Amino acid sequence: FGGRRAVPPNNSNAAEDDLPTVEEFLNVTSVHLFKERWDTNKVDHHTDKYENNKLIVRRGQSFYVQIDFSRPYDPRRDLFRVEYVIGRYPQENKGTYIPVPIVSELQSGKWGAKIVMREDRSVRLSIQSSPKCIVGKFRMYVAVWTPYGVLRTSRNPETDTYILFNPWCEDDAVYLDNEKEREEYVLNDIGVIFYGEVNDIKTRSWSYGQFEDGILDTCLYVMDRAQMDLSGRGNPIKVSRVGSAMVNAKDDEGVLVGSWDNIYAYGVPPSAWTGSVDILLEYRSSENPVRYGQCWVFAGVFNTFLRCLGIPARIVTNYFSAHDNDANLQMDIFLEEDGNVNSKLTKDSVWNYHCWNEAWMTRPDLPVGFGGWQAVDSTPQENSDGMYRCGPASVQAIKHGHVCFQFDAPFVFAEVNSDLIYITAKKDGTHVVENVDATHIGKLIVTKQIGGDGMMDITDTYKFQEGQEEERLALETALMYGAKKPLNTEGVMKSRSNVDMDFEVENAVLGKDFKLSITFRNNSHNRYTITAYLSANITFYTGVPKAEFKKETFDVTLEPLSFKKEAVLIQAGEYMGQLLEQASLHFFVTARINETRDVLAKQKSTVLTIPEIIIKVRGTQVVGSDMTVTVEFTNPLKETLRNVWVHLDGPGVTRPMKKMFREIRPNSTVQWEEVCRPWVSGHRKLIASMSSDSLRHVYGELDVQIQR
Amino acid sequence: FGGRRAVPPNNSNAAEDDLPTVEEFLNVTSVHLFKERWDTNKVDHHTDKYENNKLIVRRGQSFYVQIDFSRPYDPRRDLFRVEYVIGRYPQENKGTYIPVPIVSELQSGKWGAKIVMREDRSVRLSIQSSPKCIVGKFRMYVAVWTPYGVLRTSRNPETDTYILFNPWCEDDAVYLDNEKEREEYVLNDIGVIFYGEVNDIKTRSWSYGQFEDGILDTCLYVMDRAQMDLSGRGNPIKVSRVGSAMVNAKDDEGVLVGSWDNIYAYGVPPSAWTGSVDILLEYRSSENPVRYGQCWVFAGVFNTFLRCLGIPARIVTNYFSAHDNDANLQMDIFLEEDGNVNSKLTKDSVWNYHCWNEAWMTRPDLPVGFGGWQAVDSTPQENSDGMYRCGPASVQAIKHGHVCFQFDAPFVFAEVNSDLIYITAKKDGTHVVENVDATHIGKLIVTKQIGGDGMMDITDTYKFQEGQEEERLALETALMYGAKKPLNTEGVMKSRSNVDMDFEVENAVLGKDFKLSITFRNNSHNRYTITAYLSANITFYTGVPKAEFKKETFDVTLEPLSFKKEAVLIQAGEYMGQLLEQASLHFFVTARINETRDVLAKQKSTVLTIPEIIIKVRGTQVVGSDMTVTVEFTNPLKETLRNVWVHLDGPGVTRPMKKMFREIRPNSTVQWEEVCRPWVSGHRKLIASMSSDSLRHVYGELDVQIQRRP
Repeated sequence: FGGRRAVPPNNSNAAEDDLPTVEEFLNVTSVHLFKERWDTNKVDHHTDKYENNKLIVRRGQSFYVQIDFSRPYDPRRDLFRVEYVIGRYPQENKGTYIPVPIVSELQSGKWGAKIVMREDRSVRLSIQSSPKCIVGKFRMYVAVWTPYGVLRTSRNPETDTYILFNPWCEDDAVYLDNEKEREEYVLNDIGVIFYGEVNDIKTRSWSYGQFEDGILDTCLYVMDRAQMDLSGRGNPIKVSRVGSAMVNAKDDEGVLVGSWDNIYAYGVPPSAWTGSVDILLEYRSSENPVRYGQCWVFAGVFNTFLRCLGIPARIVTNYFSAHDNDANLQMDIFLEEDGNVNSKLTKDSVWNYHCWNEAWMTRPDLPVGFGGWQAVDSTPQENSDGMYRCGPASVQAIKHGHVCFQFDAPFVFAEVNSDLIYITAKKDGTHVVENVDATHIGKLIVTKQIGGDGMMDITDTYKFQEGQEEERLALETALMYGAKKPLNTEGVMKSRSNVDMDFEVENAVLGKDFKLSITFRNNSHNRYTITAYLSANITFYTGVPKAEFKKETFDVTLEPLSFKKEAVLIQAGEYMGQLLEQASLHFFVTARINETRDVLAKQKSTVLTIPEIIIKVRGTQVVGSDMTVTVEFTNPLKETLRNVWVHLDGPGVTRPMKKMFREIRPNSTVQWEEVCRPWVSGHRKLIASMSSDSLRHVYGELDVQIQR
Repeated sequence: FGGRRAVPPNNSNAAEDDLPTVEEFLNVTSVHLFKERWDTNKVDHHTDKYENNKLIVRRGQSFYVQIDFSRPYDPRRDLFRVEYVIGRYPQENKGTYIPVPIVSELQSGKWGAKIVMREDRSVRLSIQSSPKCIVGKFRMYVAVWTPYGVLRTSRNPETDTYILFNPWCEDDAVYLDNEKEREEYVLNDIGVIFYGEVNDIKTRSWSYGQFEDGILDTCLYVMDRAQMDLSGRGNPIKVSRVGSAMVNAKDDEGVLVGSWDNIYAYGVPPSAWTGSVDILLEYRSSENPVRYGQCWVFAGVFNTFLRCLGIPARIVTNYFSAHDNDANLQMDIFLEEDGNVNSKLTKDSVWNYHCWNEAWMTRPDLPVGFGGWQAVDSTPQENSDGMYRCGPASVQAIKHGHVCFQFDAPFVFAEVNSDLIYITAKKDGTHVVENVDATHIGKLIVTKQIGGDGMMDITDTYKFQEGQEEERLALETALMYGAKKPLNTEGVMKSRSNVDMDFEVENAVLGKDFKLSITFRNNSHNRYTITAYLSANITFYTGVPKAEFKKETFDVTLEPLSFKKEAVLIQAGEYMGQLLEQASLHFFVTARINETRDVLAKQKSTVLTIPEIIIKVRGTQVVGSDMTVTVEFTNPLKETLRNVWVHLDGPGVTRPMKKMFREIRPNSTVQWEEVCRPWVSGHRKLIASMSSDSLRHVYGELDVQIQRRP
């Protein structure tokens, strides 16, 4: 029936059919998967770290199982085979129903088994899985082909077996050829998210926690909620392409609700989150989108999803990101007739930093050469389909402008290759392009280094160094495939009468004043008069201004070779009042060389140094033994913070925790003593954060070393 | 009455027409090029080492010049421009006539001279060349505008200016972004060529000598000989493409005439050469192809040509090399039914090693992603054009199998990716495919390291690791574009009943004996019988055999789970009698599994270790001072060597020299002392070679540090 299709879609790893026990000789008393987390199997499969009771193993690699019989296995007349099935509608044709046959010799990526030793009643087999196997939780049944009918085992929940990707197996589409890379990109459950701005790069630890109790199952849960076809779950392109779309909630849909309002009335403010665990568990339990996440939060969660299933993944930060670009390689900045920054239209904003992920895999859907790191960005933005995550887009294709190859490459290409165009919004409704900035746009792309907590400059992966031939070509190539530069930048724009002008912003602290030094370097043998303008705005990290806080203006003169340094002083009581969550200010320093009428423009942004939370541990750093932990946060502002949430986190040390303090008087210090009883050995981190209805985006971490 | 085209073709850099001296009174008195080898132009341009009087500069980078006039330059009403010309038929629109406009600012990308200092009568200019400028020797003039026409300087050879490629300039196609690479790949005039065979890698020094007196000019003559269009000489692609085709003399036209017969009667044996200088110089003087070279020699000479012009280049040795393929990805080995190697037609051999060049350049003719190193092989072979050099083929396209992108890619692809196919030529005229060896060809690809004389493995730039997924798809895309697998290994080869046969081989020196150990190992729980055969040939380094010095047979019995090792001693008496120039030896060890009918084939090659020449310097190692050199050669044979020639070279230390010895008694020792007076200091190197009739391909090198003259 259902003229649509013979058997209904097999899309729930949770739905299960029960295979018939009896459609005759030999019957299995017991099956012995050599589970145990210190045992050969999990260990050799690099799955020993999952807090999981069932056997977890990796596709394309063998494992041992011992089947116990009612009487010696007799190789002459006795015949049996293992079965692996998934979904409510297996179909051997589709990979959901898999019969492992007892064979002589195991060969290249082909399901198979070998009696590796047989004794009184027990055969120890070495079963191998196919490197293209589907990823999920399978059911195992041992069948015996009696001449009358096949009689198989019963539904035994204790034999459920998970099969994950295997970055270690050379035939797996997700194979990382380096061990160091595999520990970092797959095995590490802690990571670092780089934020702030290029000149003042800040960092913060995040608990990926892929091995934490219940994550594996919820990742499977995610795909089910996505009705993801089971035969697709063994393909990296689709897992990631589908997973990435569930991360951000489209009303009731995905995992996290996005929010960039400095309030966060009904959820946990994005800045609060210490890791993924907290979020995924809440999702599963609630079966509803978690309240409030933002760009680096979406990447943190998605990175858990990839590393848990076994796909090599990493979080990347782009400095000065052209998100919401619609494939335009030009961001507009509108100027006033005189030269001041116009604000009627200057709605487009660059992000101080933007976080997206990179997943490792091959691309057999593309020419050979585009495999490796694929950029996937769960933070939606309009693409060909309409406001969705973007990618996988091959980084290597991004780099050379082959934006015609799939998964939204152009929208991820324009994020790191746009030109700033400064235009004059004249009177007669006309516009004139003054100057163009081709270098602000994707200054630094960074990711946590394999070594430890340092940053790693991966900029050259997405782009070539400026002025070199290829760079001009890559850009001109992307333009052939749909990327657009609408404002013809006719010919040249400026010359600056070779008047140079920069300006450093002394990185201050919350509440402190700081100076903003402006600099003109007259390189010519002439005298020029300049009317430079200063516009300082309070902005969200996305670059959306909340209000302009200081708008000074300078007449300055540069005689032939007159290098003249002008200086402003930003006053604490001036910004302190309207500051937003990340404490970033943005400045616009435009200018007009009155002689030639060369508008000069530069902009930068700065973040106010908010200070660390202090975590200190007293006690015995030994697994299974109490350890006391102290989080100490000192209210830096001279104002009282109210309803202060402090969060302690640490994979292997504690389940994420929260506590509240009604208030914290100005300049006061609070203390939180919490005992943790670890279960993981080695290098671990405690992670902390603080959020109050006033200030937030404060963190702290400590690397403790534990043993047994 | 010249209807083909209006202006004849401008194809010689050596030809010059004369520019009219007339068609106001600011006449130039003289011109000052700051072209002393210590001066700032040659030094800032990295052309300080170049035994050349004239100014040598590089595209896209400014250099200082100074003109003196008869009466002070008045900017308000004086007009003049420096002009640079090439060939007998210059033309502005064809970039062979360059009127340098006196700008007020150096425009990035175009020609323009900026006035730097003006101090009375003299104007000191800062001239800037276009990074896409034609490479060659231009003529310089100063034109002074006059209401009644144009006033121009006379022909002045003193001012002839050379413009070359610029690896240091970012707008240049030839731009290498790492200083140390620019050093190795461009300024280094000494190089090492790797040879022998995969697991006994021999090395020898080769003198590129790109800076020696006269080479630069010889390079320009190579292009004139080819009648290469001047407008095209600023193109690394066209340059290497045209340059490469002149190395192998296709009858009269060309630098070298290759010969591989081991006799080399009427010329110089290819193993005697010490570097390129000797060859290129012999070529211009005679104006005819130089007698005898083989692949590594072709690669050496062409390396000089490249580096000397300014295009980064390096020599690459490929290990088991499938030359002369026809874009075919399979190599035929013909068995008998017994298992013996049939030589009825098993005419295709894999070269022990093959040398080719790599030029660093951009590939604006292909999609972005194909710039970098491009292989160019001046050893002809049949491509779509018909028995020519192959390349430039981009090494990324190759590693990726994107072999549809220009400059003979499938042919270079196949040199490094062939499969060995063992086929049985059944007596009824039928053939069976027994075994297929996918990992023999292109085992290792090496090149001299950036640091010093070491070896660097560049294997993974040509291929992905044999075994992974990306390695398969590459191969399959190669098949989508012209590479072919004639035979179809029809789902079979499999594990030949689980019997691993292998054979290690030691390696002695000429005159010594050695032995082989064939190790058959039964990995199954069964008794097995095997009939093995050993074919032991004497080969030319290109695999071409001259004779089978030994033929064996064994019958073995492999009990369940066991090992077995047949050892065989090669008496130095069989091979010594008929060894070839490079002391190469090849072994085939085939073997049939009686019960399963499974065929096990394995082949390896061996070069015999030859004792080196010893070089000894004595005296003061200083620029200008005399230095005594000693070449000591020990005839490792038991016959009297007749007509022995010893060669000495060392760019910057000596012009290459050769000396003869009518004969040399058994095991004896012969020595030569030649005094040398270096003119270049720092780390130098002497290189020597010996060739006789009976023996050749023996070398020697010595690094020396010449301190400077106070």
